[PDB]
Amino acid sequence: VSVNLEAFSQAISAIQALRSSVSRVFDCLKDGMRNKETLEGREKAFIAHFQDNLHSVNRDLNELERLSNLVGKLYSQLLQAYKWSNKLQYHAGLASGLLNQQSLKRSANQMLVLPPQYVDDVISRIDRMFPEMSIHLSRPNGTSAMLLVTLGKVLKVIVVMRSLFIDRTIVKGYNENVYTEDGKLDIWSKSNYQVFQKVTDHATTALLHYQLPQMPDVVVRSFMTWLRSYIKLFQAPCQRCGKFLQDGLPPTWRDFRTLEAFHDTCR
Amino acid sequence: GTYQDRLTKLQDNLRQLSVLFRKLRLVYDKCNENDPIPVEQLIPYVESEERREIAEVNKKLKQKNQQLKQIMDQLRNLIWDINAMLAMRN
Amino acid sequence: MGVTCVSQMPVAEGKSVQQTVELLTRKLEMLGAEKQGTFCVDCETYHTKLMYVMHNSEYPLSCFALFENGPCLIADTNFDVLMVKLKGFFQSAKASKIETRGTRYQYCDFLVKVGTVTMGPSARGISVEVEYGPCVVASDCWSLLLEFLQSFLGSHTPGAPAVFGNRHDAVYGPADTMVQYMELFNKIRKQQQ
Amino acid sequence: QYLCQPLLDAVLANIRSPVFNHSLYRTFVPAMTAIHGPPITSIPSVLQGEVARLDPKFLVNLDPSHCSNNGTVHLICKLDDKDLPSVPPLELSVPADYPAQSPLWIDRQWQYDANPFLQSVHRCMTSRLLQLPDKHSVTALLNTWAQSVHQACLSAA
Amino acid sequence: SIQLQLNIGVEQIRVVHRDGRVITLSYQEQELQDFLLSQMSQHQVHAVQQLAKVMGWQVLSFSNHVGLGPIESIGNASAITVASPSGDYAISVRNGPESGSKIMVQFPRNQCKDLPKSDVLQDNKWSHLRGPFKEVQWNKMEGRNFVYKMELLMSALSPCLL
Amino acid sequence: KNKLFIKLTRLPQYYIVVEMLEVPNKPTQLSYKYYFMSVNPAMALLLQQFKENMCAFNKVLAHFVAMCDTNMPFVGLRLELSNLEIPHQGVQVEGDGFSHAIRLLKIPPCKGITEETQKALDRSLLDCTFRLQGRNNRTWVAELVFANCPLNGTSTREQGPSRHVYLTYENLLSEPVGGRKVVEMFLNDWNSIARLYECVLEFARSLPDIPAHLNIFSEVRVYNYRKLILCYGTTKGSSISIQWNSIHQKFHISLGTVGPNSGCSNCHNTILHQLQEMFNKTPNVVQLLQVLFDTQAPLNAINKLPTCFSILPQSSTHIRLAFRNMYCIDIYCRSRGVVAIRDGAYSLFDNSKLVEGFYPAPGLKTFLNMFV
Amino acid sequence: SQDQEEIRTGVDQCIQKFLDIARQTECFFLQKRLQLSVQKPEQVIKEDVSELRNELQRKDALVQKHLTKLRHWQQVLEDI
Ligand SMILES: [Zn+2]
Repeated sequence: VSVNLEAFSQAISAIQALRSSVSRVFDCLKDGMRNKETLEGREKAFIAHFQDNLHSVNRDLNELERLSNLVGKLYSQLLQAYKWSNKLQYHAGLASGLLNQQSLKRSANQMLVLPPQYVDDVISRIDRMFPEMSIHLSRPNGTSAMLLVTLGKVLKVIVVMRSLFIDRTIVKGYNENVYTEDGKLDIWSKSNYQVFQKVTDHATTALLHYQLPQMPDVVVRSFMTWLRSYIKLFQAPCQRCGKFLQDGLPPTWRDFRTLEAFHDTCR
Repeated sequence: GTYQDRLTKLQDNLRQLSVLFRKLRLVYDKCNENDPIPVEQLIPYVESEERREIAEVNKKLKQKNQQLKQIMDQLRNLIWDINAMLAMRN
Repeated sequence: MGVTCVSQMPVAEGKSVQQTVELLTRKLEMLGAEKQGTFCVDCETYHTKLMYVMHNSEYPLSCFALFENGPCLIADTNFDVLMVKLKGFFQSAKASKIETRGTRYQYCDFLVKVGTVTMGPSARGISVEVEYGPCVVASDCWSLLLEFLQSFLGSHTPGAPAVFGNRHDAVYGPADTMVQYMELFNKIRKQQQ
Repeated sequence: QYLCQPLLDAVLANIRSPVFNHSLYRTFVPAMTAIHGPPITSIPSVLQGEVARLDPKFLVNLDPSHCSNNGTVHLICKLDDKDLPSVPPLELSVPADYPAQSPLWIDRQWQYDANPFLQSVHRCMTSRLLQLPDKHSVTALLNTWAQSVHQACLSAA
Repeated sequence: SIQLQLNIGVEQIRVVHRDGRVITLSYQEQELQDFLLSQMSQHQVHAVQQLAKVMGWQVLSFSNHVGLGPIESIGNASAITVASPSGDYAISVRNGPESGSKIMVQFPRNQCKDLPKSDVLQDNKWSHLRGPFKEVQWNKMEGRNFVYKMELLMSALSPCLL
Repeated sequence: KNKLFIKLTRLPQYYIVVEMLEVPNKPTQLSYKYYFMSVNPAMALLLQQFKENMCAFNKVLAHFVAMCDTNMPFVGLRLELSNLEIPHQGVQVEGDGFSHAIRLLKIPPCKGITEETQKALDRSLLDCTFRLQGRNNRTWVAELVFANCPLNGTSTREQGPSRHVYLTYENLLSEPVGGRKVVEMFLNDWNSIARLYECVLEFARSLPDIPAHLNIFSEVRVYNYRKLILCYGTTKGSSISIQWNSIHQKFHISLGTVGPNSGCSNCHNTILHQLQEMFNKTPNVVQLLQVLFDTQAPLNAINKLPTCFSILPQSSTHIRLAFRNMYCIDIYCRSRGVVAIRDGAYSLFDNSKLVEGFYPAPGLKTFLNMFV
Repeated sequence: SQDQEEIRTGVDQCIQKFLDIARQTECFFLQKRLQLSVQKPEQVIKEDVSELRNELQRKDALVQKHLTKLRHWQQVLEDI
């Protein structure tokens, strides 16, 4: 356990700060006087500093017991070869660096085929968690995969891929026939809802926002992570206007890199 | 055994890095071999037969762009024919 | 289907039954909501076991058949054909025309069924019903309906419906709203007046 | 705050004492230095900031007449605009401590005569300047003087 | 930043842009013909905004639409002004659909040696600031592209590095 | 009856009225009357009939709408400058016509520091004009300029009489861009610049008088009016950060390895919680520099001991090594490379009494004296 | 080489001076070839011919490639 082993740090610092502060109380009163020209700038500062250091000792004493309340509670030769592997984890963090994703790219101008089973292995990696959502991969038309996604009791989404990249994505509710009369997945239709049609535009702006020229897996992973915030729809008020409805519209627009529900007017 | 591939990859990368370092030193000497005239002549103040070749080939490449433009327009007509085929194939 | 709140508000010391109704409609016109037509819910009881054989104008094919408290059959026309044949197991038990009659309004996919309550010909109440379309799951959007209730009712703002105590995470059903309507009828039938 | 009143009561009892610095020394000095360790081994700058961001279409300079190096200052304005015709140059009057006071402007009625256009300029001055707020800067008066020339030119043209 | 996606209905038009906008138009082809050029004006406006975000010519003022001066017949003009981190040079220009590229660069005093010194103007510390202006034309000047013309000129007025 | 109400998205409670009007002679043309009005709990507040100076555009209105959203955002800025009584010029045009700005004339200088500081900072500024940029037009910029810097850096900030520093500020979505809290934090950081520029002179007079062993020992590299660095060591192998922290009312000195000449880490951090404590007492940079110049040699091998050995430090140059849990070491650094070596496990004061857990360690000085 | 705060500073000020030392070479290169741009007009039109000739080949490089490709769907289509 480490909650007590790190909560002890404040108390073990506070007792030494008590020793140092009472030493200050002793020697500052033992320092005598430093007039610095006028006496009224000293003798009125005498009671000021005498209150200051004594009250510092007092507040240190006081904050000692609120930390004390929250806390609770071959022989040494082979011990040395144990923690070095644990500090090798820090050594892994030694060469990380904070440069991360950001680079200094210029223009990319000078002077392919992948199996659908690779797409299936891609979709199997992230479907394994988030059990409230489901993924149903299908290719009734060509090698391109379009997927049915159910979101608890809320949303039914068709997500069309092509050429291993993104093609389209249309979201509807939970009580509609997303299939056709023949039973195939619907391709060209409309969600028949003002809020859903409004947020499909946000989805189209988001798919053109996540731009990786080589790595579309993180593009679609960030897309579905963004979509995961939309299971909180009709349940969270807007962050700037307080109320849900802006002209009758609840907040939906999650901002880029900061996922919280907004409107177009609410930015 | 995955560690060996990464280190061999980085060894080839640093070999190409050293080659690029030496070739930029070479071209830096090549560009620095000729400069007498200094800067501040460069600020734009308000106060032979190769040009015939340029003028003659500009309109030839424009004419080639238009000649391929009619061809790709015919292919546009073809693709507008072909997208309606699958549209009502069933 | 969508999450519904059903309640009564009285004459409330202003003129008559329909004066407060007209005040609510002119408030809604100040907001500016368009109409979608009218609505009426009619009830009728039967007994040997109280049979609530009951109808709604929103879904005229939906013939509701309820116990006093048991299962509900949202059945078709041929069930009404079969219902006539018994007549000795389940007596007619007439004079149960407790109805809610009014109009429906729309404001950006928001729907309102507002009207007056009558015991047949004589109106002795005002039915207030608010709802939203895309409310699929129940007990997750009650803040929206509470805000909508305090937006334009002012006084007599209701809360905590009886079917909200029937907590489940599935899709809200028309039986829940329907239940609310028969609980409304039980609330109004006691006072008569 | 809690159990510190001996320390508080000692200093008030030992105050107004000439042996205070020595009584405290005698009662306290060996306790901390023994265990805890031994001892160690012309014009104001307001107008200068004002004229910095004044419009180049004004070329205002000091008056050649009147007193100098004193509290009250006077600045005669020059307007070099090809858009606007010639007008009298105008002269202000600002006393000492230019912030937080309301200055004035000179008066000469006969200079704006021989033309009703100049009389309309003067009437527009009396219209605009009488509603100017208190303690305003010279930019407001300069710009209201500038815009009234166009406001009279549109009526003249 | 410039992405144009067009949904083609029978009589309804949906336009998808980067900044999250939907546009519906009529049967008239000119209603899209003028609008694409109006957004090309915004393209030329923002071709300078993101250009300065790399090499560090810090931006001072930027507005989506301005109306200072005349009134544009096609659309609404915009204005953006920046300054160099290297001292004396700042860029001020207003671009419009019909009146675009009005470049008046800003220069300090005691450099052209022509701005007059008043009697009150006696201290030299305030004289190093960017008082006067000078118009620089967009014609008979180097650069084969719109940003290529300006990038040569902003890198021209620079301190001596050699 | 022919009117429309237009509200600025950034600036609500204000409206544009286009009183569209007809011409009787021409049955196929129109006219407009453009007005300005504010809406409050709502009431109309003012009127401004706007002046006379294929036909389906009305660029006159869009010309107006631009000058709506590009000028009245300046209303709250000039409002609060007088409301807290700051000398400031009003609505202007910055140079070329397509521009607007507000120039601040004077600032209320200071408190709590000797007043000769107030002059030179008033001498250091010449201009305090503000500008607005950024997306949604909510990014204020303030390039507050400073001539006659006390001291440059070893980098190429060694140039002429100007230090212009961009100071950007932005309010919340609610309580708009004219917000008193935004200038409230503006005076905070300037005070933070002020308290450090206060200490700039307070060591600039301590600049010409140094023993100058710290000149070649330690080199100043980064001065930025807010932070200061040193790069110390004979190999310039470590660095210390100098930066004020207002909510702490403290300085968070960062002991850090710089340069490709070190072993495992910076390793000055054993005394980290102790060096911070001493500079609570002193605002004197030499106090920091000289302690390093003394403890460089003994602490070089103190941290290199195995672990058996540990670093539990008492006071500065009161360093206390301890072998396991029964033997102890005392090391006391001093100037000119002097270290005082106590027994550790003895008692200084009692020969009747000793330490319970540390059984006394005799014979230590003989092992020292053989080194002697 | 042979507690994090040195690392964040060390990876910073090297890089920020390294982008400092790089962007000025651009402006130095901006100086050097603007010198060559304005002191002589011939190296401008040499490189202008150089880019269009290299465009002239790659234009021609694809069109009879396209034509050979055009010949490809010939027999692909008579397979029925
Ligand atoms: Zn909102």
